[PDB]
Amino acid sequence: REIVHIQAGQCGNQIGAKFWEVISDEHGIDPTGSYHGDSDLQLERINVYYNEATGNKYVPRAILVDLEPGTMDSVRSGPFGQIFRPDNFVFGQSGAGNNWAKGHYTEGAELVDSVLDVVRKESESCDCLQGFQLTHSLGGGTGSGMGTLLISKIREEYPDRIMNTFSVMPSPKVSDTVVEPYNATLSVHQLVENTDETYSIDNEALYDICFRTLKLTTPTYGDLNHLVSATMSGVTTCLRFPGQLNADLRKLAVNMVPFPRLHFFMPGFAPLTSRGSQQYRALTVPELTQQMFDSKNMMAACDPRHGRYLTVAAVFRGRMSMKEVDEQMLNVQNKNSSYFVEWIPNNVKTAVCDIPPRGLKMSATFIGNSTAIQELFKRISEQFTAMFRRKAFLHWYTGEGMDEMEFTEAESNMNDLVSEYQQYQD
Amino acid sequence: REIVHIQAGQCGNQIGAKFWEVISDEHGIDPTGSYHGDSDLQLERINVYYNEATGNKYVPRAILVDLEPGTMDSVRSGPFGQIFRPDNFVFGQSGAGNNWAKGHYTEGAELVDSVLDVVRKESESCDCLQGFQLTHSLGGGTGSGMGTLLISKIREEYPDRIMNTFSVMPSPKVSDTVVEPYNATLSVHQLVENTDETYSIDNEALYDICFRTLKLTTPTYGDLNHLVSATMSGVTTCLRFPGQLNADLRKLAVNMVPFPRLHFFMPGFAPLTSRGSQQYRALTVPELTQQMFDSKNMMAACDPRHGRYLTVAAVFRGRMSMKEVDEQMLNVQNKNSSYFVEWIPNNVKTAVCDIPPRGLKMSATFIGNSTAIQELFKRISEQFTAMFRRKAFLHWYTGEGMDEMEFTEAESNMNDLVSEYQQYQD
Amino acid sequence: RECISIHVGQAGVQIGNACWELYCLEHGIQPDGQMPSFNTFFSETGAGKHVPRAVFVDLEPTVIDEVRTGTYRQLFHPEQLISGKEDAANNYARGHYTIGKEIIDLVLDRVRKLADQCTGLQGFLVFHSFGGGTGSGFTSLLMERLSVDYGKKSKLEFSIYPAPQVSTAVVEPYNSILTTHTTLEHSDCAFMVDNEAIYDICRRNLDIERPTYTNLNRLMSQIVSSITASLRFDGALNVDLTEFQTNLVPYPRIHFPLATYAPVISAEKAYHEQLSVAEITNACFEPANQMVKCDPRHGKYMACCLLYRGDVVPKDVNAAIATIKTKRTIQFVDWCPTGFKVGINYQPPTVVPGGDLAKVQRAVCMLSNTTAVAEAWARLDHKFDLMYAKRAFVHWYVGEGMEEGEFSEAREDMAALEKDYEEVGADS
Amino acid sequence: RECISIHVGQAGVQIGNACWELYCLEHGIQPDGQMPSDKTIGGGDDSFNTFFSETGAGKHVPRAVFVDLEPTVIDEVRTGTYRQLFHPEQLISGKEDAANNYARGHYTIGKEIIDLVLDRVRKLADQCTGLQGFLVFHSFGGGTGSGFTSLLMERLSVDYGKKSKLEFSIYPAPQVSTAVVEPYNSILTTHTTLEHSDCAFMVDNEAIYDICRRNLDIERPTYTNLNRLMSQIVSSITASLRFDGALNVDLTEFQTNLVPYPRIHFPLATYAPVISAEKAYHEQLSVAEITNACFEPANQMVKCDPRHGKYMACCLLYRGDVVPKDVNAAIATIKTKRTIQFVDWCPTGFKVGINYQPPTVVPGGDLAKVQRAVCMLSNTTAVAEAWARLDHKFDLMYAKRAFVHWYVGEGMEEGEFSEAREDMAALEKDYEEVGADS
Amino acid sequence: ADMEVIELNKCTSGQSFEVILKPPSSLEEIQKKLEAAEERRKYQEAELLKHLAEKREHEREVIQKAIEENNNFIKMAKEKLAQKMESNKENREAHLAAMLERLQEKDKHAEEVRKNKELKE
Ligand SMILES: Nc1nc2c(ncn2[C@@H]2O[C@H](COP(=O)(O)OP(=O)(O)OP(=O)(O)O)[C@@H](O)[C@H]2O)c(=O)[nH]1
Ligand SMILES: Nc1nc2c(ncn2[C@@H]2O[C@H](COP(=O)(O)OP(=O)(O)OP(=O)(O)O)[C@@H](O)[C@H]2O)c(=O)[nH]1
Ligand SMILES: COc1cc2c(c(OC)c1OC)-c1ccc(OC)c(=O)cc1[C@@H](NC(=O)CS)CC2
Ligand SMILES: COc1cc2c(c(OC)c1OC)-c1ccc(OC)c(=O)cc1[C@@H](NC(=O)CS)CC2
Ligand SMILES: Nc1nc2c(ncn2[C@@H]2O[C@H](COP(=O)(O)OP(=O)(O)O)[C@@H](O)[C@H]2O)c(=O)[nH]1
Ligand SMILES: Nc1nc2c(ncn2[C@@H]2O[C@H](COP(=O)(O)OP(=O)(O)O)[C@@H](O)[C@H]2O)c(=O)[nH]1
Repeated sequence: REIVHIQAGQCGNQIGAKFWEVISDEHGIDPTGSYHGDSDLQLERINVYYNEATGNKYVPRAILVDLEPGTMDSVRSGPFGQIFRPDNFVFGQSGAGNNWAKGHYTEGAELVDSVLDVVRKESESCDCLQGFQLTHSLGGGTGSGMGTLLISKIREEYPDRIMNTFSVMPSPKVSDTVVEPYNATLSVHQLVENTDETYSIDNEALYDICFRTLKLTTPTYGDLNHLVSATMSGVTTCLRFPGQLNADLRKLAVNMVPFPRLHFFMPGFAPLTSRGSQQYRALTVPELTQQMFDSKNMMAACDPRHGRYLTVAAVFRGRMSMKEVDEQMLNVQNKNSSYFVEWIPNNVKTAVCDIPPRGLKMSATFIGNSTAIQELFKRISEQFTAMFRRKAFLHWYTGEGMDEMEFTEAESNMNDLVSEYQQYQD
Repeated sequence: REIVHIQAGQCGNQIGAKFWEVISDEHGIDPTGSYHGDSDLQLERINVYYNEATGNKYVPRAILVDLEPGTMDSVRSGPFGQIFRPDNFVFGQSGAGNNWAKGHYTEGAELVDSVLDVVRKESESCDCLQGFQLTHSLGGGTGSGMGTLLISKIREEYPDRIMNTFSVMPSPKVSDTVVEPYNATLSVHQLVENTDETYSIDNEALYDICFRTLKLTTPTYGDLNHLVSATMSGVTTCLRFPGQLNADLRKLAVNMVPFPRLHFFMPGFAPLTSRGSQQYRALTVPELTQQMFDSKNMMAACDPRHGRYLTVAAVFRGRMSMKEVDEQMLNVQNKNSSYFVEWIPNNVKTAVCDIPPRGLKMSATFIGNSTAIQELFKRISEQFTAMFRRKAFLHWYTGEGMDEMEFTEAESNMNDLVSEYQQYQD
Repeated sequence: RECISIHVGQAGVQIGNACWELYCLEHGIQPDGQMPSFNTFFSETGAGKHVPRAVFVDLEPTVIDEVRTGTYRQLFHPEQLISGKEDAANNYARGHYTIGKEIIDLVLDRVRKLADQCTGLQGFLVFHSFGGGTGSGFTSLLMERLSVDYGKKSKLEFSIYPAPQVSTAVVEPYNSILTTHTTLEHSDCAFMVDNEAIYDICRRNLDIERPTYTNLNRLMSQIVSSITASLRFDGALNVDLTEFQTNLVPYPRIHFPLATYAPVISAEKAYHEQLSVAEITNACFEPANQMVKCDPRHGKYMACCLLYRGDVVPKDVNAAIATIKTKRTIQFVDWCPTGFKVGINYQPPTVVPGGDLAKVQRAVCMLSNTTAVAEAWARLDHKFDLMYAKRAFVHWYVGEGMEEGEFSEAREDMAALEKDYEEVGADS
Repeated sequence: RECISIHVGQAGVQIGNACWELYCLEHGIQPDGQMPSDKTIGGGDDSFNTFFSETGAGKHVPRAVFVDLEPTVIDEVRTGTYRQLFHPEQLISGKEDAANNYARGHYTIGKEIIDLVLDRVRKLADQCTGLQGFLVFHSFGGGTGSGFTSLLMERLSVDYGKKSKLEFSIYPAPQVSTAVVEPYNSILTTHTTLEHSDCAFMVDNEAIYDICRRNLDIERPTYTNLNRLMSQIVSSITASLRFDGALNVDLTEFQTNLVPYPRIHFPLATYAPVISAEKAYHEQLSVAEITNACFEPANQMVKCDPRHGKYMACCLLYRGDVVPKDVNAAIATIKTKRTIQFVDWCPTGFKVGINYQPPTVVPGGDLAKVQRAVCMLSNTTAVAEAWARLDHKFDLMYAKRAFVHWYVGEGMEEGEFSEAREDMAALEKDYEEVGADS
Repeated sequence: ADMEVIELNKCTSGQSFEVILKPPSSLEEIQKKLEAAEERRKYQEAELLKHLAEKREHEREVIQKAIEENNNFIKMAKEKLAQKMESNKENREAHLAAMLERLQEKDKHAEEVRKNKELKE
């Protein structure tokens, strides 16, 4: 199998720029240039993230969508800007909106096709499909809105093939914007219906990580962003790499998710941050693990604690011994045996991969299907419900062509999930 | 009269390979070659075991059956392998089975004819018939099963002509095989219905002879086997030889068997085993007889003791005087007069023949229709009944095409014989 | 006038062959034939051969083949030798019903074919084994039928009553009892010859550790010579067969005379002899020198009758019988005078040259009929009984076609004979 | 007469490939093909042909199918030497993966390749006059190992009525990488499998893994590490029907011998002297002891113990320099200082089979050269332990429908799940039932 | 004794005479009994040819009712296969082309209520 990428929105489109350029660094690609890295592995399963074209050169299987030029020429005029095949660039002209409606109805279904139809090519092009992965902000528009739409249109053009989203659930500290909950709760609805897995990367953590544990005074959009980029890195490693067994993304779904409702894994990462502060290396394995099962070492604001894990998976990074890893993990379901679902047996599985990421001799990444994650929901739902209260900033969606009650039948869908998530401490 | 031979089964077919090549040695035949032996007798009644063909040469009246090649090229590539007429070789290709069902129904009535129809030639060929004699294992298949079948098809093509079997009733020490009783009890049924004589050679003695009394550490299949070979040699002598009176096998049935139910003579033999100190040749006649009427010296496990004799017959071997033999036997029905049926007058008859066997200047052989023999039966019957108990390994015959109850109406036939055999201590 | 010898059964035949030889050795017939009142047994052939009036009949080859082998091979028409493929396998069942029926019409032919040339045949001398296959089975069936195709002409059976040791076989009692029931109305007179007693004699005087088959025969043939003979060389006491039952049997029932040949003694001792004309007589009156294993000193006598041979003029016999009386257990039953019909024959009692018995200057014979032959009738009947008391071997017959009620009712006839015997016996 | 090896599933295949190699190293086939030993192939009349059919004039080719619903695994074989050993046809690979569920293999993505497999299968036993059956290797749990296997089996029992079937199943232990959903998969297949199978060699990974830590002394037990171990068990289990001798022959009647009651009875094995080069020079090991240490809970095959469960058919398989006089008065002694355990009515077994043939191990292996080796195929009511150790895992996942829908989606019914576990219910009760009596 | 013995016959080679010592003081028209022999034989054996003509065609039956007991195994659960593996196409094209028939009503509701901008200022 092999996977293609949809990258959509101001956020979705840095989130992935930064993504690409740390995965491209792992297998080792110049701007387009071939491969340069004296360690041979890399190209094994570079099939997954790279369709290879003219000359020894490389090109990612990625497609880029925005409903205003700007944030595209951010990528071209930028890091690994010369890498993407120009007709994998779908810029919207128009006005982004930054209100879901615009991106899921009006300025959205304006572009939709051009996207949908290059995905068609790249996909129906690659030898045999796996699914799709998309990245975006779950708040604001184009990407929260245009995106949710794409998947709701990919599904149907591609139903047997399954689904992945890195969705940045937004917060109040770090980007204000009157509206977010509205967009979020609209998309939360969207997601739950038709993906099989979605990573819940929250900014309230992402920011709060960068503060109380990582000096960073006034945490940037970049220096921050970074976290996620490295997080996606691990979360893909085992589809991206070895022969230490494969990763049908499916295998990963129908193992992670017990219950159809795409239960969004909260992720976490091992080592973090530093330009001006990283010199540790002495990041041990004990010291690594009980740091990966930490509260504010997770990408979702949400301490396991207030919810058991349904199923968890960890992926480890570097020349280090499982002699020690096997035994260290098997201690975490002991010193913490209580907060793990009783009823799903070997619901902790781990894997070890011997090639470090950018810097960092040792690293681990965490995948967390836990009930507790409704904490993120019970939050946005009440940020919302407290606005949908006095039927608030809604005249903005009123008029763009929606019905009064779609807000309810999506509040009362989230507010649902809430309490089957709550329902599952039995 | 003249008798033809059916040899059937891995057992039946060594048993007889070993037989042939000790009788062929007595009348003296090369591989095919004529006769070379400066004592003239031999050819008298070589009619009986030899149909003579092209040139001065000889060929046995034998027919060989097996449901798998193997154990035939054992005979051809072996001892007197070049002796048998190739179309007296009926090999079954197929799979032996080693489960009666296979040999008496499926893989059996597959061959049957080819056999049946060569016997037809060889028989309806020889000048006037006597009966047939067949050799086989009474447990395992093809032979226990194919064989019992043959006789159940000989009878009918040959009803007036009567019946002889060397049937090795099997044991648990020496060949394991969780099934044997099943096959045995199946065949015990078979035999009892339609032969007029059968020799009950039991391995449990044959092995226990070779141990207890005959050094042999871990007794071979060969070195063992041998016993039976020499036992058949005697048991035939008086049909095979002199003019000291004839032997219509009939004239041997209607004298040995009072009661239609083919009462299986347990046999015994005089000297045994090895080149050493029975090969010292002071085997005297007293010392010979009271060793032939021994417990430890019979071919069936079964001490007369626990059963009187119905009728018994002994055949003696070598230049020795009946001055002594007549008088030595007529002592055994004295310092043993008690354990001999009251009611059948001269129920001990003996014959003397002056040509020794392989080696051995003096030898005797024993034919024993004794009630005691039910000890062999009361044995296999309960080895059986304790399996047919929890309807055991029987799904093996279940499915090959038998009825649940055929196992009973043959248990309840043996378990019958048991107690007319018991019934005959009145 | 003339006499046929039917031999049936292995024994019958071997006694025949080895007695018919003592016939030749007496009238001087070279095997070939020519011997350069004696035709009583033989009919003269073409111009040279002398040929017996004989039939030999068995249901195997073997026995008869060795007659067609050993010199004498020259003595018979191959026709008088009837052999019959499948054996009687040791039971009256077989002989009389199954494999007998098959050959009986062929025999019965050449039988006729023989008494046909013969103007005034006076009867048959049938030799057979008491027990055992065709000797009992066929014999009976033979007998049944002769008593039909030849009403008058009497019949003399010479039966070899089987003793335990000299190879019997289990089933025998059945066979003897069987035949001898179904035989006895068709027979006129019957010379039972118990083997034991012949065998015994052989160990006794002949001094053979081993008593050989043909050893026994040379003995018996002599008895058989002396019993016949009176009708062979001619000269009374019984010149004809109907003179046998005149003198020996008083009551229909076939009465079985016992014989007692005189001086058996072994060359080695051929030069001790000329034996007391008295003694030969007087040792012939001896339990120990008998024919059937009984004793006539615990059973009454009902017809004595000596047969003498050789140089003996009556004036001896006579006051030598008086003395065979006074120092003896006489025993004459109530009403049978005090017999002794005697017959000397002058004829040197010639014995066989490769024999064991020696040349003799006179010999006795004694054909006495006594209620003690009845001992041998239950010595057998016991063997029978307790075998039959468990059906022992029964079915080997019932299969070949017999009835149960044959067996039952045949033994229910010896029951009478045994009672018949002892009954007529000793009186008040 | 002749024997086909069907390999299905990642495990199935990797056991195959690294077992079929121990096949070659014993009969002497250097990848290439030709075994410049005697003849065959100019007239295949040798006793070694049990598994192979001789090609053209040189190469020796197995009677094999390797079938997986991914590439990867089989591409392995088409890559590493041995690449030269097979017809490329015997290696069936099938694009989209079985994604870890019986649903997949047996219904959706299985249906697609089954008809193509089933072809080259025939195409193999078609040249072969008197095929006598199949050896199916597969993973107990997990995708195509459970799913397709079942479908395969269902169908074979159709196109070949008679010809019996032996499954070698790798029953999955917790640590040696399972996956959550496994229980479901193994309970699924093993219900729908069991009436089409005749006899079944379950091989629990734990116990193999265990042995590798234990005597082989590997901190890490490698994937191909476990296989070399098992391939040896597999060699010894076969073999009796492979090369020959008066010594001993087939499992055609070692079944006859092993399983008494229709239900597929799952024999447990116990390979003899595993010891690591580093110690290849301590050996010549007690003809008594190899036996006596093979009669050991700690040296097993399945994670149970036959000392808290009755025995219903023992059967030693010996190899190398061993004449009976040993085994014999060395069984009597494996009978007096031991928990015997023979159930009411199965005599007191041990049909045994020596094979003379040097028990050749792998040269780049860890096991060392051996003078003689045991095997023990005993069927016991204690194999029933592993039947609920799994069934428990099942139950309480199913007691909340856990992962159900991932199948129901791919097309299954609920009442399959329900009624399949309602059959192990019977087997578990069947088992312990026939067991120990009065 | 005082015996007398009146003398009876004289031949060229013989003589006889009593010596008395003390006073005295079929038909077969019936060999029907012989055909009968065989009337019983060829019965009692032409009835072990027909108690065994039986032992026979059950053999050529038993192995025929396993060919009957196994034909009829391809019969059942060797096709239960095909119409259970159909009760798959049935069960899926329902759950699939019905996951298509709802992910297709965010088409009508998203198009005929987006042509709501028919409102506009
Ligand atoms: N006196 C004497 N008796 C014999 C002789 N041969 C056999 N017998 C006896 O007769 C009985 C056996 O009779 P056979 O004449 O052998 O029986 P058969 O069936 O008529 O003859 P076969 O056709 O050979 O079976 C036994 O009791 C023997 O003791 C012999 O040569 N002389
Ligand atoms: N003994 C052994 N077990 C293995 C091996 N590889 C995987 N397994 C086990 O087999 C089970 C997995 O079955 P798989 O065949 O890999 O899954 P599958 O879908 O059938 O085949 P895939 O498409 O490759 O997944 C698990 O219990 C693993 O522990 C191996 O090489 N040896
Ligand atoms: C990157 O590719 C991955 C792919 C998979 C898994 C996974 O999590 C570690 C991955 O890493 C993110 C995976 C998942 C989950 C399980 O339950 C927690 C499981 O048992 C098993 C797995 C994976 N492992 C195995 O099948 C051997 S454990 C199968 C699919
Ligand atoms: C195969 O050749 C033999 C055939 C027979 C006999 C026999 O002795 C056992 C044989 O030797 C092996 C035989 C047997 C048994 C008797 O009953 C014990 C009998 O009276 C009589 C005999 C045999 N002999 C005689 O009847 C003369 S005693 C005839 C049948
Ligand atoms: N953490 C993460 N969030 C971002 C980033 N850029 C924008 N966002 C968040 O995404 C939300 C707005 O989405 P955006 O992509 O700007 O709007 P769109 O182009 O209309 O999709 C806000 O909650 C922002 O905090 C980014 O670089 N990283
Ligand atoms: N002693 C004797 N018995 C044997 C021999 N071979 C096998 N048996 C016995 O017969 C039984 C096995 O039957 P067998 O003849 O080998 O199977 P078949 O080929 O189907 O007839 C076991 O009880 C063995 O003890 C042998 O040749 N001699």
